[PDB]
Amino acid sequence: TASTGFAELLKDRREQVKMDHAALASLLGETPETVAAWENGEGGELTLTQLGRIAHVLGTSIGALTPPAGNDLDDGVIIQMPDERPILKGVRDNVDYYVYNCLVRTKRAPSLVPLVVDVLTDNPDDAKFNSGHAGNEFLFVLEGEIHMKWGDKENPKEALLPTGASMFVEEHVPHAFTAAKGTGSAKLIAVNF
Amino acid sequence: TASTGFAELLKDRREQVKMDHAALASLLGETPETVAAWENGEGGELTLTQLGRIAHVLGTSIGALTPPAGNDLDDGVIIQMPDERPILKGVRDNVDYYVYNCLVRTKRAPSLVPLVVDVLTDNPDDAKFNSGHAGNEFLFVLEGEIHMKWGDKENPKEALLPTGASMFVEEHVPHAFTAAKGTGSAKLIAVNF
Amino acid sequence: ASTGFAELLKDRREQVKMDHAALASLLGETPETVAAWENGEGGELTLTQLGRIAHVLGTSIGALTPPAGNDLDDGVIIQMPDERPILKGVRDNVDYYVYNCLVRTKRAPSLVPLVVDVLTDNPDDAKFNSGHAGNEFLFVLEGEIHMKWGDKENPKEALLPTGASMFVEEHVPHAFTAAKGTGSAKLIAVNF
Amino acid sequence: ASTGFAELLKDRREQVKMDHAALASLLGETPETVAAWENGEGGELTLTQLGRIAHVLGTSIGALTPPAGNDLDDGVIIQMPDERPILKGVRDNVDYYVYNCLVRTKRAPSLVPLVVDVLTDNPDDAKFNSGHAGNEFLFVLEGEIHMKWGDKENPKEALLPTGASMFVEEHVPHAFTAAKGTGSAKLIAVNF
Ligand SMILES: C[C@H](O)CP(=O)(O)O
Ligand SMILES: C[C@H](O)CP(=O)(O)O
Ligand SMILES: C[C@H](O)CP(=O)(O)O
Ligand SMILES: C[C@H](O)CP(=O)(O)O
Ligand SMILES: [Fe+2]
Ligand SMILES: [Fe+2]
Ligand SMILES: [Fe+2]
Ligand SMILES: [Fe+2]
Repeated sequence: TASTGFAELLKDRREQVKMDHAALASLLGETPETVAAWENGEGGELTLTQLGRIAHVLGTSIGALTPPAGNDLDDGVIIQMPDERPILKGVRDNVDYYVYNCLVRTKRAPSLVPLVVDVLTDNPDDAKFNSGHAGNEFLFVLEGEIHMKWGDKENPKEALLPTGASMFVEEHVPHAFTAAKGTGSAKLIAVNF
Repeated sequence: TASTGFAELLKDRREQVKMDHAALASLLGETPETVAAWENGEGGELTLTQLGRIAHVLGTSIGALTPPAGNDLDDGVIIQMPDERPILKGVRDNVDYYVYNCLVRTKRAPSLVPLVVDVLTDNPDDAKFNSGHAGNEFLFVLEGEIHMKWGDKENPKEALLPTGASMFVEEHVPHAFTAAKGTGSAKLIAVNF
Repeated sequence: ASTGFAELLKDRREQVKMDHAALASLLGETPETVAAWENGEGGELTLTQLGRIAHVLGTSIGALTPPAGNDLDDGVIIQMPDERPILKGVRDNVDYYVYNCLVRTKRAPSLVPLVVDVLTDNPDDAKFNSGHAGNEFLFVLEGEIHMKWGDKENPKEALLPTGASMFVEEHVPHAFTAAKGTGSAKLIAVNF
Repeated sequence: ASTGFAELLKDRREQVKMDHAALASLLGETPETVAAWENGEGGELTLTQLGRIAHVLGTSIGALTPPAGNDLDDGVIIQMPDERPILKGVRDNVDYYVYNCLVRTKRAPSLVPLVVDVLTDNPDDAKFNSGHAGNEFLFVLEGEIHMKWGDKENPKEALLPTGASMFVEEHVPHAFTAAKGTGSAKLIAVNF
């Protein structure tokens, strides 16, 4: 698969840049038989570094010589039951801030990371910001009331969101969440796409 | 804005294809002063058809001569309260099938269409399929139990999903939802991205 | 254009879950008017109106208008050396280049190939541009080329003979002239 | 490569909300091993292993390896006419083309420009390829070119003189030969 895809993309690329097994090999200090081996599907044990060397000589990246993520769908769909969710308890400055209940994901859409996030803290004065992250994020308040903070960590804008509120935070925008003051905790669905 | 952006992109494009006001005008049967007018920001009343003519002569599309959607965010975010959601009641074969409660949207991410969908029907035998649609869709069961159908309308695969189940349906894949048999109705959050 | 709009408009309207009435209300129009646009009767809408329609639909005019289109003869388009447009380029008052525009296609709008005649031959009076979108491949067709790039006040430079090839990343400003006192040179420039 | 992986691996791990222990468990590795990879010590991982790591992280090997890289001198790279690679292409047992490879760059991997010597001159024995990814711009450098394209058994054709330019959409199969009995011709081919 990785090995197979590599073999195909290696040949595709070698041929688009006008090299034969010899020129490529000569260029990489390998034997034509070796390079042919790789194109036969025997490149599985090539190291990350060697793959780098190969991509270099071929004027491209490892990515362009490796296959796409692959298909994990059943006739177009994938399902996840409520009790098979992976769980990570997020700590921020030695404080148990959030609990990430990871929802369904798919190799067909790598950037889709949907989550149910338990917001453990309920003291807006102590909101712990992140530094922003790549990818846009859609949020929805599943329950309780949320105190949202965003922008500059020292002088941030704020918003109090009741159950049912929907939000969007552009990529790289730093943000932090807590339950409404004294309400203990709240919950939300977060969709990174 | 539309007028302004057009003026800028028109000049950018005219210059990349090596035309002066005259050649372009001559080519479009207009006067150099007219074409200069458009590049001055006076193209606002140009019709869709005329824009088509212009894109054609310039060997490109209207899209490439018009500005991107624009920015509607407050320092990176946009919020929607639970009671300002637009509402459309979807009818399928003269049956009130779903109720779409549209959540927050943004011109910064045009393809993001998040929704809370009330699933009105509760008779799996009468599920009304759609023919599939562009764009991938993430689903989450907010409440009740959902009876999902997908694939061929005549011989579809099925799944019974309890509250908290998350799903993904690849683009173009036809699908239909109903509440679990006899349970009356269910609800879900649907995120098209 | 009208027909493309009609189809793309309907697709986008359904995408955001809007029926004719909903869209019409937001635009101050009537549902019948929206139905007509979706029926191919939108040709007379103005650039400003289209901008408003796109805004209401949370997208761009571009997402509602059709792609450039096709102008190929089964994947191919040709251009005879005598049927090509010419543009005499002048910079700061001097015939600097002459642009002989080669084949272009609606299927790849960004492809702008050209035979450029480098008219001047004094590298000291070389006249820079200020960079441009898109990368550019160049090949010295004839004569010798004196290339300058980067900061017009602190440029990197190179003397290139016939047959030399080069790549100029987008935005990087650059300038060319024939080798000092050699009259003129020629190059093929492919912007993609 | 090792350092790029290290950074991209950490970004992706956090993205899917996985700590070192979670990732290690899924891979049957120890958290210390994962921390080392994220510390730049992943150079010895195999193609197969990387494939497994990507799978577990719901993505591709490509999303975890760094971009091609930079090889430009302030946005520009040059190639003298004498420092270019050559590949003598043979089709069905006959020297058909000679490929004189022009400048390429890691900043635009798909750009493959070339001076191609069309060696044969019998359009009847024209030898097709089977189309290829990417579009291609062509310019007749010298002599007269006889172009064929489409279905090798039911082809469209055109006789092109020096200076003619053409565009061939991706996948469209094609073949070239010098005009009947004229020995050979030459063309610049830019795949982008
Ligand atoms: C809820 C938050 O969006 C989760 P984070 O991005 O801060 O990890
Ligand atoms: C819930 C469904 O996904 C809404 P539809 O795509 O059928 O309009
Ligand atoms: C030769 C140059 O590349 C043409 P310019 O981009 O300056 O228009
Ligand atoms: C001239 C041709 O375009 C080169 P080929 O693509 O057949 O390798
Ligand atoms: Fe976040
Ligand atoms: Fe749907
Ligand atoms: Fe240029
Ligand atoms: Fe080709």
